[PDB]
Amino acid sequence: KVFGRCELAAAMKRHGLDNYRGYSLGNWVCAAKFESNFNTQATNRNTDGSTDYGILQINSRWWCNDGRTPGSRNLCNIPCSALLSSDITASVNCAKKIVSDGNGMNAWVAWRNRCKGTDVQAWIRGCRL
Repeated sequence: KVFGRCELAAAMKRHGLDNYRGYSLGNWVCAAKFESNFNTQATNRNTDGSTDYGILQINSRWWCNDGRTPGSRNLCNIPCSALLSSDITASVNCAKKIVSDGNGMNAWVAWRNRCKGTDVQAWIRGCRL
């Protein structure tokens, strides 16, 4: 599924992401825009044997198990295929774990390069919520 911006913002808000560990909702929507272009089926197969999965492009080395990646930690305790759902729950739950395991939003390269320092509120302006 390819989300709309406001539809994704509402879903993320329902799942508790606004102000999770001090990151406002627009940070999460921005990260998803630049990671996956809002596409829940996005996959990026890397040359290191890992793959980035889903709307938030969560990597298979540390976070989910795909059975093909060397050094797998599976810290979210899920198959990576759960991250390719039209429902965002598993991706949200694992993203909360990523920030709870000591990392901030810098874990997402696209957030650091394309969201940090910008008016992230623009991503939820006019919506819903």
